[PDB]
Amino acid sequence: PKEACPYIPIRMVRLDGESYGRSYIEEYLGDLRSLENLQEAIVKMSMIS
Amino acid sequence: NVETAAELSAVNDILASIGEPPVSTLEGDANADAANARRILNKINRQIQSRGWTFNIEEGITLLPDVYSNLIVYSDDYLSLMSTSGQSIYVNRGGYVYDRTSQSDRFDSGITVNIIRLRDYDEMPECFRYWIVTKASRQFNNRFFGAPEVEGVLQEEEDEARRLCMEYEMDYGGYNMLDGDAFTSGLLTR
Repeated sequence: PKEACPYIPIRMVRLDGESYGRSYIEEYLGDLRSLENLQEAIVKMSMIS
Repeated sequence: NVETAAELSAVNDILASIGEPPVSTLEGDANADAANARRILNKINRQIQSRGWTFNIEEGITLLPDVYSNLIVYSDDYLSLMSTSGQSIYVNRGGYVYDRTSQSDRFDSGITVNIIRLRDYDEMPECFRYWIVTKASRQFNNRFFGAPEVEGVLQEEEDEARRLCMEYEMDYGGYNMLDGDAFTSGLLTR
């Protein structure tokens, strides 16, 4: 039946006219990766010491 | 070689520092002053294209060996040759290029090199023409007409010419730190 479908597809953040979902981490990915780089160096720059 | 309309003006401007103009320089056993200044001129050319400039370093160039001899030939035209990325593995040996890691000489396929090819007094920018003329004038001053004050002013004026020509190289080929290199091109990808 239409309402009691046992296969439940779950999206986190919906978008119009788009069959899937986009994660919540995607929206803050870039400042995530800019942390990554900026942090990476530091560890590398430590090892030179 | 052959007369060049700009090169005779260069050898004349070497002798503009001391004395009188010669004419056309086209004889081997000749006016000793003209051939002497011309040797100083070509040495300062070979040194001033040696330092590595952004219009001189032909970046991804490919050399190919001879089909019979199976050997690509190092030349005195090939001014200084380095490899593309790092830990350059190419050196001159006999007049031929040579691997100091593969421990071999014969090359099957081609080879990718950052090479500098020797160019004339022509085919250079006017900044570098004035810098070769003034540095060769300093050398020609110091070696034949040993006068102190003209050496002082040619030293100061070589420094000014090198100032202008570094301004040319930092203006020819705009180098930006954070959007053009190989490391912090990726760090600023969002």
